[PDB]
Amino acid sequence: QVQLVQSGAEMKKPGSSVKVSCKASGGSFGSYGIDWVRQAPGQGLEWMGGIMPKFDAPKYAEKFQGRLTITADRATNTAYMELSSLRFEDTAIYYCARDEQPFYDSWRGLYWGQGTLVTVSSASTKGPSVFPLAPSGTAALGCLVKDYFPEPVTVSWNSGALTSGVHTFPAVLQSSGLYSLSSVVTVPSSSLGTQTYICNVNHKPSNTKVDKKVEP
Amino acid sequence: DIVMTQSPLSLPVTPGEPASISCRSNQSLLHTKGYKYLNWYLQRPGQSPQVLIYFASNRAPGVPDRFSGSGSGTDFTLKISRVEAEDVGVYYCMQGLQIPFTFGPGTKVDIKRTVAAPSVFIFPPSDEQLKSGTASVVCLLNNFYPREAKVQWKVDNALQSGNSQESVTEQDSKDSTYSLSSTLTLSKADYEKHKVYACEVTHQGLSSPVTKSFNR
Amino acid sequence: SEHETRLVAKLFKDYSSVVRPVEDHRQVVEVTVGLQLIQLINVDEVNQIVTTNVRLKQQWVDYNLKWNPDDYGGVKKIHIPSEKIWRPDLVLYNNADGDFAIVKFTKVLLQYTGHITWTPPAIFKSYCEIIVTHFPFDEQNCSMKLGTWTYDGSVVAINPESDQPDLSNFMESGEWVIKESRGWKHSVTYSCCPDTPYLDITYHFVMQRLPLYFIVNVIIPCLLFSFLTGLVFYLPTDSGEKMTLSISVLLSLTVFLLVIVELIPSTSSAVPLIGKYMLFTMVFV
Amino acid sequence: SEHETRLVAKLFKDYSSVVRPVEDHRQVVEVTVGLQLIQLINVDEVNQIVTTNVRLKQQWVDYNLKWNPDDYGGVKKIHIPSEKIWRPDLVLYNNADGDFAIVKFTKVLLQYTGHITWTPPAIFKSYCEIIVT
Amino acid sequence: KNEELRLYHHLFNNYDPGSRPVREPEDTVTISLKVTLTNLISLNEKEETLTTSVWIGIDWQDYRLNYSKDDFGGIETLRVPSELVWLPEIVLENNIDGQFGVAYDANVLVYEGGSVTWLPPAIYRSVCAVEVTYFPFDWQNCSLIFRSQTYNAEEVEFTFAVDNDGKTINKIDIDTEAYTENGEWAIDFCPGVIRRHHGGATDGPGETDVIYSLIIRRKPLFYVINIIVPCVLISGLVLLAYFLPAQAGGQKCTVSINVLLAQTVFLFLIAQKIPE
Amino acid sequence: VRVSVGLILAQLISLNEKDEEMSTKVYLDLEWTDYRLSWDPAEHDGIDSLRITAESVWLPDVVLLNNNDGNFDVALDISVVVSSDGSVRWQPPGIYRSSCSIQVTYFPFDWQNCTMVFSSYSYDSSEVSLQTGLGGHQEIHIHEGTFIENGQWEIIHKPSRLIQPPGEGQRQEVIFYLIIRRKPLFYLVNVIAPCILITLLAIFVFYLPPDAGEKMGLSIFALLTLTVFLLLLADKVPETS
Ligand SMILES: *[C@@H]1O[C@H](CO)[C@@H](O[C@@H]2O[C@H](CO)[C@@H](O[C@@H]3O[C@H](CO[C@H]4O[C@H](CO)[C@@H](O)[C@H](O)[C@@H]4O)[C@@H](O)[C@H](O[C@H]4O[C@H](CO)[C@@H](O)[C@H](O)[C@@H]4O)[C@@H]3O)[C@H](O)[C@H]2NC(C)=O)[C@H](O)[C@H]1NC(C)=O
Ligand SMILES: *[C@@H]1O[C@H](CO)[C@@H](O[C@@H]2O[C@H](CO)[C@@H](O[C@@H]3O[C@H](CO)[C@@H](O)[C@H](O)[C@@H]3O)[C@H](O)[C@H]2NC(C)=O)[C@H](O)[C@H]1NC(C)=O
Ligand SMILES: *[C@@H]1O[C@H](CO)[C@@H](O)[C@H](O)[C@H]1NC(C)=O
Ligand SMILES: *[C@@H]1O[C@H](CO)[C@@H](O)[C@H](O)[C@H]1NC(C)=O
Repeated sequence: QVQLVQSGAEMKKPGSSVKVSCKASGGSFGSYGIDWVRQAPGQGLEWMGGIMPKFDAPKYAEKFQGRLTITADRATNTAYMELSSLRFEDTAIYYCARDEQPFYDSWRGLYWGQGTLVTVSSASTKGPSVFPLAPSGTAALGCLVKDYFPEPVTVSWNSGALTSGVHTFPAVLQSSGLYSLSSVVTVPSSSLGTQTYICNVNHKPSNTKVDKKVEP
Repeated sequence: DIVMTQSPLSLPVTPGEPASISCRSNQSLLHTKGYKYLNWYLQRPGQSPQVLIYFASNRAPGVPDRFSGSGSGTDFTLKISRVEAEDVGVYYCMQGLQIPFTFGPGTKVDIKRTVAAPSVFIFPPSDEQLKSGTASVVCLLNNFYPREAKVQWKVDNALQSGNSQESVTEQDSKDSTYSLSSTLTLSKADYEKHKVYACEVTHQGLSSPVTKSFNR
Repeated sequence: SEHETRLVAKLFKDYSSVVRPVEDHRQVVEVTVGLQLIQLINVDEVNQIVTTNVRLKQQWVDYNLKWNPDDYGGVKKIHIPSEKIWRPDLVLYNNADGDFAIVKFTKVLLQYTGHITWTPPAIFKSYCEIIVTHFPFDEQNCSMKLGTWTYDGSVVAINPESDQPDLSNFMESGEWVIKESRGWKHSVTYSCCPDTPYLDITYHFVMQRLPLYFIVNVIIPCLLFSFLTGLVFYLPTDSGEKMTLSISVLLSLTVFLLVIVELIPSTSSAVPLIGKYMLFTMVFV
Repeated sequence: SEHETRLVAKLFKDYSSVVRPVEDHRQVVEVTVGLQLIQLINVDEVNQIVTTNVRLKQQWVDYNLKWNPDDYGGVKKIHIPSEKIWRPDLVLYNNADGDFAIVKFTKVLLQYTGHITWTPPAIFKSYCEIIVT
Repeated sequence: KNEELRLYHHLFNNYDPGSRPVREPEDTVTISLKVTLTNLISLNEKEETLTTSVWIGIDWQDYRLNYSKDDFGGIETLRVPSELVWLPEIVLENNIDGQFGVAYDANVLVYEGGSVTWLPPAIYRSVCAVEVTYFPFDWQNCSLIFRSQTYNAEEVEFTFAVDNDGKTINKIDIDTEAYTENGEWAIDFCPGVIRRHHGGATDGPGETDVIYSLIIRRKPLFYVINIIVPCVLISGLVLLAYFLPAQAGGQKCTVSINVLLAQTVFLFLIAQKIPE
Repeated sequence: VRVSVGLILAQLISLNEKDEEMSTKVYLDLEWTDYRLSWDPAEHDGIDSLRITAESVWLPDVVLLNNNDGNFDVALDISVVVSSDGSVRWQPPGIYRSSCSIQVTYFPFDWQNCTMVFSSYSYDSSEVSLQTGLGGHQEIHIHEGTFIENGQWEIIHKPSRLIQPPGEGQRQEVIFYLIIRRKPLFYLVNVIAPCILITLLAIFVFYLPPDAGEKMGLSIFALLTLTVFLLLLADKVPETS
């Protein structure tokens, strides 16, 4: 089966340049039939550019002119994009969509890559700060993960023994560029006095092992 | 740019009965040769987008026979013969006639289920939380359906703006209900100027909005 | 063999070499064209025809000639006759008196992905303007225009394999040195047919003649006759052999004209440098 | 157009080009041979070979290639490839170094009566004794 | 499914390339003929042969191969091998080497509405009787005669093609940007005429052909530099014999008879170039 | 697939110096095994071999890579000889015109190094492997009785070597080398000896008395004869520079 494999995720800063590849296997691709489509967090798909036989040259959107360069290499069965002068709003998952036999004046994108997250942020790596959210006939409680960077954060309860009722909310980006999420679980109110509840926050990039005690 | 719009913005479905999506353009997409350049794409949760119908009537290779498409110069329709549990995701329509090519806002799809009212849980700011120089008020909506729900933070009948945040869980396969938390970000100076904070929960199926508060 | 036999039988059960090998008729067949120059057989200055021995490498994808190697014992590539499949009809637009298209139908290398590689041989007899102004010190830029005769750019697209022709297997020539070579793609669209561009790839070769043969065989005897021409003025009149020497130098030059016409090309595009020197020597005598 | 197709299908359903085209095998096939001289290309006095461009008109009747024009939309004549039909094997007996027989197999004009007319082109190189006296 | 394959099967499943595209036998097939000359290679005086590189523009209607683009996904053109369709079998009647047909059997372009286009390239070696009288300061009138080798005028007839402006192209078409003039010959005129003959009742079936008359002018520079000027000077040298003394050392008969010998050498030289 | 390539030289037709091509009539000697064409002679009335038309069986597309005239294939396909064990022997005749770079420095007292490169045109080295034919005897086979000896060229060496690819598309070659020496008697008789005689006359001019009034005539007619011999040589010498 034909597979498209894109490059790895990249961490960048404003003003820098990111080059994302899109390597194909199981099929043969040409100089055309390449389109790049990004998806910002909590937003729809957006066409960036591509190459068609009609023009015999890449065509970009008005937003990306002067910053974006799209190329396709027939010999090695791979395509690249190069977006320069990165901004904060350029944070998104970038996809490559390709067809083995290109349409003359349009595009379809039968084969898609797995997507690569490019995160533009001026902030530095920083661990989380776990504060408790004590409950005010079922009681719900959790612990708020706040001011951490970069992604991801895995949150577990009772050293992973408790899985029922575990809601891992999507991380949300603040104006400062630092992420925040909250993990919650709903339990009977009578269970507060008999069973202990503890959330374990783990941060893979920093190898942080934090256990914050929770009490009413 | 050609503006593309879709309706409905959210479509609940049950497996075993058909479904339909619609897309509309502000310009006729008819080509001189007699075919309409309108493609439909499906992005399942967590996966890359997948093309379903290209040129508004043609089923792409590897697509199940359920997905069918048709349309006119300006109005287009996507129909499903019998929805399966795997057909859940965000459906995008895209015109491929005029550069820049534009995707639609996207139509959301989810499994329909019996309407359950939202279970509301609120967390006030801890007295220890202010010690760090920040304050977060979290109010929780647990196991509600449909996804459409509005929350606004009112302090002494004063509406807030630019100081609220939102987060929603993806549709859990088993329970088939959503969960939501709203986070209020304030400076410590703004916290002491007011006393009582409450968030509104709205739902068309409720006789009236449910407002919850705590004693400060 | 049994796996490949079964695979070939499956592939060519309902194959059609008439239509383009595309999933959809609105798709374009991209053909990567690469010319390899093996030998420069001859340059005809009179008829303005350059003869070359070339390999015209062509690569394209056939949608219907696809298979999974796991279903056929791991066969990932095969060789099949080229006459059984659809091929692009590349034609030498500047063909003078040779073959316009490919006539040696060698086998194509077919990959499991549908990728075809066809590298037939050809003898290109191409027509190029031969400027004889500086002959035998003349430089000749001769091109080979290649394109799909019956398919336009909207249904079949052609691109060069590389910016330059492949001269890796080029045999050294005893009369010409290839100073420069380059392959340029061109697209021409007419107002009558604005949606159907017509494409071509023109390979041009800048060649410099090696003039040692003509220097030794033509220029040196002419120099000797020119030197002998003035010696009659050192020969006294009383010898009674002035006219013998002069008229016999003329006779030698007249006999050498036979060698001149035998060696140099005979064309009226311009007066060659060697022709100018011949005429100067004759007027001198 | 369809009448010609049906006629050609009918005629060559059980036709054999190897057998002489007669009702009865003891009959003699009558062929009318006519030579049209187009050009005298060259006379080679050394090798004694005259090369000429000619048209070798041949006419004969095929018994099995007959039809009624009324049953085929008034079609009274058609054009058939010469390879599909029996032909006389005319050979230039005194050929010097050219082709002995016809190689350009043009189409034949076939009438409903069975009369076949075949006028192929040829280049005859013949051996001519040259008297240089 | 490729729509080209469906269109091909629809048109050609029931189709006879041996039958003319006429609804009735007595209808005539009209052929629009254009002849484009790419290169004039040579004119062999000894063999009296003209070698040219051309491609023939042939257009005609075929009601059997008529289709609508709307029914077949918007296809306006279909390329198929020429062996699958009926052809008028245009040949060069006045070829000298026995080569009647075209050099490369290119695909025919089948347009909607039954229009069929065939544009094959060809190398032709044609007879051209060389008028030797003013050689090398001579012009020739070489002819290219085209006709159907099979069909008579009542069966197939010819018309000249029309450009986009609508005027009739009654001549040889030459692309100026791509044309490289022959080193020895300049093409001055190239009219085309459609002739009809043998059309009388006594004659029987009528016949037709198209004749293109290439008027070509020789450029005599090579003969002027290499042959004529030296020969003229050597033939003028004999006048110098009148000024030499009539004595032993005069060498009067030396200059005259050696000029004759040089003229004989020039005769040998000229015998290799002139027609025979 | 192991293919053994040999060569038999039936005639060295010529070596054209103007065109830089060597014309040879040869019989190839191709041997390979095809497992599909195996049978038991005991089960087929003791038939131990078959003669089958070449086009009916798989052939390796072994061609003369360095041909000058554009002809890659053999002159006649003939028939193969198939053994009961699947061995296939095919000796097709061939008229070939291979490119030979002429070393013109010592012409006509020269020897040439004209090669015949034989290889599969399509199959790569991982599909069809070539080896020199023998039955080692790494040479062009010449039958002394029936060999048409050339009147201008004497064969000094006639080896054959297998060339491996450098270092996929990689292809082996089997090159048959013909090192041939010209026999220059024609040029000695027709060019060298007249030149020597004319040179002796040019020497003896200086013994002619000035009072005779005949030095210029003799010397310049010697030069004219030399020009005539230059005209003689123009048809024979190579055109390279
Ligand atoms: C021997 O003969 C050959 C052909 O007969 C000559 O080839 C020409 O070579 C020149 C370069 O030296 C070519 O010019 C270059 O063409 C490129 C491609 O142009 C095509 O594509 C564009 C669209 O991308 C079309 O608009 C155009 O019409 C063509 O279809 C250009 O990309 C090159 O651009 C360069 O020059 C321009 C102008 O100066 C600059 O603005 C660019 O930045 C860049 O520097 C360039 O124009 C030419 O096309 C060739 N002709 C052919 C027919 O092949 C050889 O030069 C000649 N050798 C000799 C005499 O030495
Ligand atoms: C070049 O050759 C062609 C072909 O020979 C010349 O055209 C032909 O010219 C002759 C006249 O010399 C035409 O014959 C005339 O025909 C009419 C018919 O009505 C008749 O009334 C006249 O008495 C005469 O016989 C001939 O038809 C014509 N062929 C054509 C038109 O194709 C052409 O003139 C030559 N060009 C030159 C020498 O400039
Ligand atoms: C659709 O999008 C905007 C609407 O203002 C405009 O750019 C475009 O022209 C619109 N379509 C029309 C009017 O054709
Ligand atoms: C081809 O068919 C169409 C549709 O019936 C018709 O309009 C058209 O005139 C036809 N063309 C010919 C050549 O008959």
